[PDB]
Amino acid sequence: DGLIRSLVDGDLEGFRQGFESFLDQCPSFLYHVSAGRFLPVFFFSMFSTAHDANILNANERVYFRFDNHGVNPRNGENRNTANLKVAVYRDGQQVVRCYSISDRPLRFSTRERNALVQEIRRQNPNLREEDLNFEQYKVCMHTVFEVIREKDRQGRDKFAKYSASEVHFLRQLFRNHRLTIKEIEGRQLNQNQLRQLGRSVNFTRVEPGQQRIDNFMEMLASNQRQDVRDSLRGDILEYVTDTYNNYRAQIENNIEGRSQKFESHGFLLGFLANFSHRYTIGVDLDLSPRNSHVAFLVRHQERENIPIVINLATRAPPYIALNRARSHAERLHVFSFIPIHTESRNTVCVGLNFNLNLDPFSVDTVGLQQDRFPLVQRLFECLENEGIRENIRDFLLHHLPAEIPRNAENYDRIFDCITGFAFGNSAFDRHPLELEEEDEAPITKYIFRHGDEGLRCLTMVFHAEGSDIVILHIRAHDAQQGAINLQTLNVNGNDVHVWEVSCTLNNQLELDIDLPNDLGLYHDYQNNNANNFLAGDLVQVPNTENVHNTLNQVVNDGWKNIAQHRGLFQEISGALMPLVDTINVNSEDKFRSILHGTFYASDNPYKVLAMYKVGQTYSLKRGQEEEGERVILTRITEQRLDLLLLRQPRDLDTHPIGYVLRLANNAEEVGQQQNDARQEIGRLKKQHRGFIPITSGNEVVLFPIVFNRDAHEAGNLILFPEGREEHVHRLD
Amino acid sequence: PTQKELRDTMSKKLQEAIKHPDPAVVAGRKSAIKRWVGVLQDNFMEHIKYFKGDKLKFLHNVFQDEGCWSGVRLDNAALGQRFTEEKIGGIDNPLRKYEMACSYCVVDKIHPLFQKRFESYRNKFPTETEFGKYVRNSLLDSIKRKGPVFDFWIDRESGELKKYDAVEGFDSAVKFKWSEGVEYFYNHLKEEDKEKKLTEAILALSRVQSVEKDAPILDFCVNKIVDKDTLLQKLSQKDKGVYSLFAELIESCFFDTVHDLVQCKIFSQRDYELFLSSLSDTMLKNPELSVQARSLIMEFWECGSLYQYRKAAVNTSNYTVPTSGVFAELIVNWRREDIYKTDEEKEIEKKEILDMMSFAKDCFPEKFELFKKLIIRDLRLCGREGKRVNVDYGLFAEELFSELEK
Ligand SMILES: [Ca+2]
Repeated sequence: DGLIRSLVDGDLEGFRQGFESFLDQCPSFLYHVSAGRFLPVFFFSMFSTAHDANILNANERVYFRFDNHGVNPRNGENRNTANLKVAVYRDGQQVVRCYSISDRPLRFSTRERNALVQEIRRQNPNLREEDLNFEQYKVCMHTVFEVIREKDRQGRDKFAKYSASEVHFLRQLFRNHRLTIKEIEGRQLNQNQLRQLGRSVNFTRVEPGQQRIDNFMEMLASNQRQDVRDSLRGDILEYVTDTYNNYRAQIENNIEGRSQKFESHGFLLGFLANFSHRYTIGVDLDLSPRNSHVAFLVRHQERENIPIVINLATRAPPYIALNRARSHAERLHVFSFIPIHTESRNTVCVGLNFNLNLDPFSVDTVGLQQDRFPLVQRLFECLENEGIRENIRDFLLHHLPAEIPRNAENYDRIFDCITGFAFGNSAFDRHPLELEEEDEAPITKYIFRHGDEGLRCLTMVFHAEGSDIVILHIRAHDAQQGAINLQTLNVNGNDVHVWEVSCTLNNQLELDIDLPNDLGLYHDYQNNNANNFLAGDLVQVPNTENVHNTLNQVVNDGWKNIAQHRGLFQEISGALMPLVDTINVNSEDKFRSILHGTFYASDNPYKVLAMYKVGQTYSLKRGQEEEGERVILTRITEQRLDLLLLRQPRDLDTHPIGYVLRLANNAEEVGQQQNDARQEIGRLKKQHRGFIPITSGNEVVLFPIVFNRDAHEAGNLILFPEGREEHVHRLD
Repeated sequence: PTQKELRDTMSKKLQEAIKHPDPAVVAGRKSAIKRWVGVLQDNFMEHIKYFKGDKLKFLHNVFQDEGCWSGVRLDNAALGQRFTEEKIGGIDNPLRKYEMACSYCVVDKIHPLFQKRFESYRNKFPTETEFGKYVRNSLLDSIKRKGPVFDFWIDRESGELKKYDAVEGFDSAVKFKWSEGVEYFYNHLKEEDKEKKLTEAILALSRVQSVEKDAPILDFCVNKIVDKDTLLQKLSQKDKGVYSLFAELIESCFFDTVHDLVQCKIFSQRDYELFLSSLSDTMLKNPELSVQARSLIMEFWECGSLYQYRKAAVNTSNYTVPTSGVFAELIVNWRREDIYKTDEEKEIEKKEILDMMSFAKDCFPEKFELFKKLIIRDLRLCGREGKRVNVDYGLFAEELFSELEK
């Protein structure tokens, strides 16, 4: 049964399991349950569309109101949050089931009861007031979500004194936002004020349409892109916009500063959730600032389904929102897990704006773009091209982990990820430079170790043999810093130019790339700056072809061979040991980003993902039933793989490889960190549903990897497990 | 800008070179340019993405050449010759010739063009046999990042030109979605095997997973098949085999091929409706071909065997009409003002829409009042290409409905 069906029937275990399955499908749903009225509008959408989906029958009457929180008693500022009050009553019944939904562990007040009885007796005048028995339920979410059936109470104790909106009303009436519940209860109201307080609380009947939406997801789960496009154009999007507009008054009334963004996405999600029990609907939200993206995939149980990328705009015209959907869909291999679950090359893009009466939506088809960005190649051709510099900027920023906040407190984390990823990409790229003049050139790479041990600045030198030289800088905002000495480079040519490309991560945590400056011919650059040379050593990057060869065997035939993995990291250690004091690996973020860029820059594997969420675990807690009271608590803890490697399907086994990383300060702490990582692999072994849609096989490989910052030789830099084999996890 | 925007900009720039007295040939050749550059996926855009000035004028000279065109389709044999010359029209060739010789199967030039690249790359490096093998592999791995065609021809152990049997080359070209490779190895097949291999390739690519790069291969193989009746009967045995063939051909503007196939129960009711919407979607994407696209729509609309299909396509049910989008896009095209079309053409487009509307009223007169409202809501709720902003296109439908009721 569906979510709303189980909830309306009082099936709390069925609803809990049903809602747990939806949270698997929408792995970021919990991040937004407190953003405005995201959660109340979500459950309202499910209720307001349940009849058209044949979940609820015509004789089941649904009444709802938004119990808006109003003024904050702490500081006097208005809030844009609320509770959702919903009640359901079947015609020939005596039980009225009342549901209070919010993001804090609220009940139906006396006035909400009276208004509800008034509304129910209007629809069925054959009833006496003493015929209606009330069951009260609660759904609250804050890593914990609880479903609750209230006790069987008697008399006036069955309902609360005031709703949230009643408290706001009375605080406005008394011109004092600081009044508590007890202080408000002590003040007297006149007859007019009591009647006003009655009008402020009223329920609206959910009135369904004549259109059935039973088979809407049948059209979105189609393997034909024209079918997905046309169904969205002339059917599905029209229904969603029409249903939202039919309740626009209740959504926009008695609230200021509502998050139209998070309420738009909640309404769309609630529509999709009414189908989550009949289809496998993975949903990827990106509601970070300046981003309003929803991408989802509708599957019956398959790998050839069409991704749908929607951009929900609140004030932008329809064509602008569509372009943002197009732009987001092209880079979907970077931003989303949806390309992992389907082999489709094309996606359907939707720009949507509920606040428009003319062209609220527009649809187009866009092809997925390969995420094979060659950083070193693009660096050489960006010297006089602002467009390529913007591409480079986006390449570094868009590969950051999404769950790392871009605030001032996480500056070092962001700076470690960008420098580590850029280093891993450029130091381990084996390809030569493709020149404009129908030619190629071997590239000798270098990394500079500054004299200042605390200068946040990554400096690298790229020398295309016979062509130009490019110095790359990735500095912090406060990196107050002469010229880089280039005497160690074997340069024999009177036509080599030295270029400098500087990148800065400013206080706003946006990557600003300066205008690339030509510093002159090589010998002129060296003749000058003779007294302007910065203190430090220019270390040459070792040859890395053994890394790519061993990495090719690990991704493919040596998939489950422990020795193949050990040889890979022995080669990585051997390549990094001459550079350990220069690259300065001082955080787990830096170590992860280096390996991320190292795997990305290699032709194998096809995809490498950092901080990939594979799913969640749910720990339940049930209270013993006491006088009809039921309490079910579900605690949720996430499971993320630090690195995930995947092979190109052909045999459709993607050979999934997962690496759990730890950073050790010395050789003594390696044992604790390795044991600590094997415990995290143990918890990862419980996750199964998250591994099925990424591969057609039945097994996944997991390894614990430890970096030792105090190593003196490559044999002790990256530690690999030397008992029973514990790296093959079989799926069911 | 998006990658699709950059390809469309390059396509429009290259289409400036298409000149011909017949305006239908101009439109057909422009769509061929778009396929060459690429629409949803990069095709030759990767090799020309930075081209400006004389580098663009070089491509303009190749595309203005009548010798490079076979009707509205590109002559791959001629292109391989032009793209491997050192100079055309006094302008040096800006393309990497080894890449072009690989793409266009100029097998006479593949190996010597590769030697020049190999030697210049080797000489930049700071056993002589094993090192040369390493340099060769490094060069092939570097170029192949742009596709498997760029290491298909060079043996990695010896450095010699690879020699393929025609069957092996044909299969590999279909696997690579390598249009020019299919045509080359097809010419080297045994005459006894040609009809069979064409059938194998058509059945292999006609699937729900097909992409736009399958369309040129499907167009080539269909037009070489002598017995199209047996091909359609075999193709009808695969799931969505006939749909995938027709759909990809329609979306790549191979209208002449679809026309011949229609003139010659092979698809379902939904497939018929998707043909109409794909044809009208392409109509708005390529307004210079709206005449040919409309004639293909009216052909699907006038087939006597498809009398049942056309009836159900206008049957309003569950607050929707299967063809509401098709009517909407025909009205958008009728009222397009970004291209030039005489008042006679605009009158012919209005009549087409009026006749189709009269068929919907005649088939379900009790439903025609809702049918009119759904078409109006479609024109008011869905933005489309070629549809002017802030203009109530629903009024254009209401004008048409009033004229029908007189
Ligand atoms: Ca419609």
